[PDB]
Amino acid sequence: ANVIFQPIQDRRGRTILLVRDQNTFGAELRQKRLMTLIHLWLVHRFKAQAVHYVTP
Amino acid sequence: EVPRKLLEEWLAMWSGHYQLKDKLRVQLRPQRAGSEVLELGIHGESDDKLANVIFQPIQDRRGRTILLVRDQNTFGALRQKRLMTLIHLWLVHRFKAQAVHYVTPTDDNLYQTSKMKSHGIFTEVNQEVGEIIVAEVNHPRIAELLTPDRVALRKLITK
Amino acid sequence: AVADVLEFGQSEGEPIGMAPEEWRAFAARASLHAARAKAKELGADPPWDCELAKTPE
Repeated sequence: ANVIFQPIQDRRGRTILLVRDQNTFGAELRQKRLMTLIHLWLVHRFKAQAVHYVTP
Repeated sequence: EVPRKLLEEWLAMWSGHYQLKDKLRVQLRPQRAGSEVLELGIHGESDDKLANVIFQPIQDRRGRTILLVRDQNTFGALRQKRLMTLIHLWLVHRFKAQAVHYVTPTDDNLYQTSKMKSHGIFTEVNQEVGEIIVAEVNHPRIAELLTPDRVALRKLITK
Repeated sequence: AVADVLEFGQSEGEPIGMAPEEWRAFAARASLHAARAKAKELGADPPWDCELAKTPE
């Protein structure tokens, strides 16, 4: 699995994670909230206020 | 110390050269109420939106300012006359930007960034992972164009 | 420094968070902490550093 992202700050100094790409590659690992756990960690690690995804 | 009026003065030079009479006004406001996303709009006398850039100014880890461009358009068929280059010159100066990122690598965005590279606004333009265009600002060229004598700028506007 | 930013906003036709005279009255009786906090609310956060201007002593 992966998340490709850049931590940035807006005008108000709030941290946003700009996500370029995210994947759960292993089929056995899907539908089990893996990506939720990764995001929980990323949001905690970078003390993020928001996450933006570049490609919908 | 970078007012909207500066872009209006450049657009008056532009309108003058192309013998267009319509007084072009510059609008810079939140794209919607309470948003950190901004919209630069060029409006005619009828208040019709003739061009725009929708973007958010952000800072990277190193404290460098980047303009995240969601959308840009030259709506009035005003095209092929370097209008969007003038708007970017103003935006880069206004926000003291180090780079401009384009979120969607549309044909127009590739075209516009290539054109602005040839005008010298950007040193480098590259489509990166995530399919975003990253355009690095050519600071010496920006400084040249902003010279008060407006010699380089007039040359850019009049070809 | 903040007054300059507010005056610029006014000249640019942006909506006033407070009038120039109102800001000056506030600033005159505000700690630096309070002045910075208020300016931040008004979206005026000008570069300002009194440390740079200190004498050799």
